[PDB]
Amino acid sequence: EQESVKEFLAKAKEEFLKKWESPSQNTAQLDHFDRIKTLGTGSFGRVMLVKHKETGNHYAMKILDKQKVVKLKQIEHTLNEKRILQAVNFPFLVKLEFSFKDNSNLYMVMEYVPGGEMFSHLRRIGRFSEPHARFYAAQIVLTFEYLHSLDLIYRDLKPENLLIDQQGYIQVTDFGFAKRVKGRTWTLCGTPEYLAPEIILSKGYNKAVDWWALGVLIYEMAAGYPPFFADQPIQIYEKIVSGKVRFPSHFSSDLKDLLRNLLQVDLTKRFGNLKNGVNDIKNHKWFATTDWIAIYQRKVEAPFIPKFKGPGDTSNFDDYEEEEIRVSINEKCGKEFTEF
Ligand SMILES: O=C(Nc1cccc2ncccc12)c1cccnc1
Repeated sequence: EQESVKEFLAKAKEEFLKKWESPSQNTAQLDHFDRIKTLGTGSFGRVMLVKHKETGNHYAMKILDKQKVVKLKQIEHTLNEKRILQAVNFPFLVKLEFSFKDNSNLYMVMEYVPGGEMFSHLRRIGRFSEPHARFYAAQIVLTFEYLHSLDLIYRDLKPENLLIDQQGYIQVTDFGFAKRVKGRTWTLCGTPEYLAPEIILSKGYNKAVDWWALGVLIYEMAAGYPPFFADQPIQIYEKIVSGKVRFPSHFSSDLKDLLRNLLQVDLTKRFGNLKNGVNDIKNHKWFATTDWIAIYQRKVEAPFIPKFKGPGDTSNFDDYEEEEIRVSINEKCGKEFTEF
């Protein structure tokens, strides 16, 4: 690897470790913000658009209910998410601006990316051309190069987690499954269509699962549907473990070749997990037109700029029932979340 990349990653790791070892805590509070709109909702949390009452800045505030986090066995995952997010710094990762907790909830206040999920744009257009898919894929390759060099595995790559920013570039959001791992880890997590075989088979797995997921993502971007599609998860898992994938005839030969090497069932043969590491991907013919430095510097013109009216526009997100942010008069689960 060019000494340039080595020295870049060495500095990246130094800076990450300093923040990792001494995490920020308690850097805002709820009544500093006005609530605008619910942008997403799940079994233990929500994402709200909020506005800071003094600066006027908009943020995406992730609110996690401590009691539900405990019930659904997400304690360590939520602590991972916040400790990692406060320590990382890369152009294609959504930035954590503040975090805090109260009697009921955990809060992560992120930059608000108004362009919407890649998922929405992909489903609206059907499929992306290979250059369009390649632009996004290159950002993910660089992001994983960064994360993996810090001993971080992301574990939730899917189109819904990739937001399109005001310049048409990707921002990765949702670090709920991200973890600092030297060696192997074992937790079953991830959306079914994106799970690597070794996750399905309950093995001790490593960063190779992220490279598998990149193969799934690239396939889905270029085809409009994922490679192991079936109606129910068990049928998806059978397809994943089988070692068989069918490519549309419109795929280029270079794309098919890259995908066979990312969607390699044998993790010891999978691109991104060999002796040359990420360079087997970066140097593949499918990426021959990619100027990696120019992508990193955000100097490439993007495939499209999302349509939105301003930093507070929510048009590219969808509509959810608006529920209270209630804060109990009694502290819940204080011990479990001491470090947050
Ligand atoms: O933090 C999250 N998302 C976001 C971060 C930053 C900006 C966003 N803009 C708009 C919408 C969501 C955004 C997230 C979403 C789903 C699950 N876990 C986390």
